[PDB]
Amino acid sequence: QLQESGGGLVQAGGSLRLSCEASGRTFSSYAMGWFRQAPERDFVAVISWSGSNTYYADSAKGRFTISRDNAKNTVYLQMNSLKPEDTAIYYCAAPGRPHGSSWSLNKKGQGYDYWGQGTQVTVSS
Amino acid sequence: MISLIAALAVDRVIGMENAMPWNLPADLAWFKRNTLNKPVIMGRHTWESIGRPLPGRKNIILSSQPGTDDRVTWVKSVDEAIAACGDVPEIMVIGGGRVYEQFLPKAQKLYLTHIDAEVEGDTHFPDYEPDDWESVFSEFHDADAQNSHSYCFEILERR
Ligand SMILES: NC(=O)c1ccc[n+]([C@@H]2O[C@H](COP(=O)([O-])OP(=O)(O)OC[C@H]3O[C@@H](n4cnc5c(N)ncnc54)[C@H](OP(=O)(O)O)[C@@H]3O)[C@@H](O)[C@H]2O)c1
Ligand SMILES: Nc1nc(=O)c2nc(CNc3ccc(C(=O)N[C@@H](CCC(=O)O)C(=O)O)cc3)cnc2[nH]1
Repeated sequence: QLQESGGGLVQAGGSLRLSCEASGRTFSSYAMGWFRQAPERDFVAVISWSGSNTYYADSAKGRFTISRDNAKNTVYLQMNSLKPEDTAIYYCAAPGRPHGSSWSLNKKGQGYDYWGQGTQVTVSS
Repeated sequence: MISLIAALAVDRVIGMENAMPWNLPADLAWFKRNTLNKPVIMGRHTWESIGRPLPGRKNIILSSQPGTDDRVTWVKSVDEAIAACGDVPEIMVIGGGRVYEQFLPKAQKLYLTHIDAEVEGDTHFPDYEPDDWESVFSEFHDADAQNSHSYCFEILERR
């Protein structure tokens, strides 16, 4: 269902865009979120089904950008001022409920029923 | 055929103490095209909310109490509401929340408008299991000068 792409090793202060392809449902009907796990799953960012709404964790506010491309069934997480504290595995997650049904949930990092296998992001000093 | 029509915002919200804070002429136009000539069924609160009969449609109000408006048909129960509707191809159920919660398991079609508007409200569309419903129609629209928010028209048929 969900494939995270992008993600590798980057120097401190560096950028790196994450990518997540989602197959199996009508993409435009569902929000998409991003999580990250360090050797506990912290919620990072979610974009609503229409794209018009976005919510960013405190750790992410200002630095990151979540966006979606319906024609390619992909959401992206742009990351810009990276630091060794951002180093972790990153997962795309999707709500099982379509449209805005689980939105306040999703902003609280809950209400997600689908996960990807994740992509590694390592930031060196 | 018993259909539900509704505008849903974020978290299934369909109402608060006052009017929703949005402006969706296209939505209301859609509402009209899909209700016209068909009989409409609504709870008392929704009646009070509209404050005037929906023209060109048999109007039916649910209430345990006796009627307070003679321009419209008042009924004391759900089976009766359905009886008041007669022999018509399709019955339209128009809310609010309590009334949707009752008619949903008796319904074959949902007309849903999805608005990505973060709004807090004490009233919600029922939770519908995506496994029981097939989405047969879908049309999305951007906000613009006449419409405050993004909206998606959708028609669901019970599998
Ligand atoms: N966004 C949308 O698509 C949409 C659509 C419709 C409504 N709304 C909103 O929904 C809100 C109200 O929701 P609501 O759930 O409180 O309205 P529901 O429409 O309150 O109506 C309930 C009333 O109808 C009567 N009733 C319902 N079922 C009955 C039954 N089986 N037998 C006898 N009477 C019955 C009762 O009246 P009595 O107390 O007289 O017994 C009951 O209090 C409003 O703000 C309105 O704007 C939104
Ligand atoms: N998709 C949808 N949007 C709604 O706003 C909606 N509202 C209700 C309940 N409240 C209302 C309130 C006003 C009117 C209304 O004014 N209808 C006019 C439209 C006028 C116009 O075209 O501007 C009508 O004659 O249908 C309808 C329902 C029930 N189902 C809905 N369904």
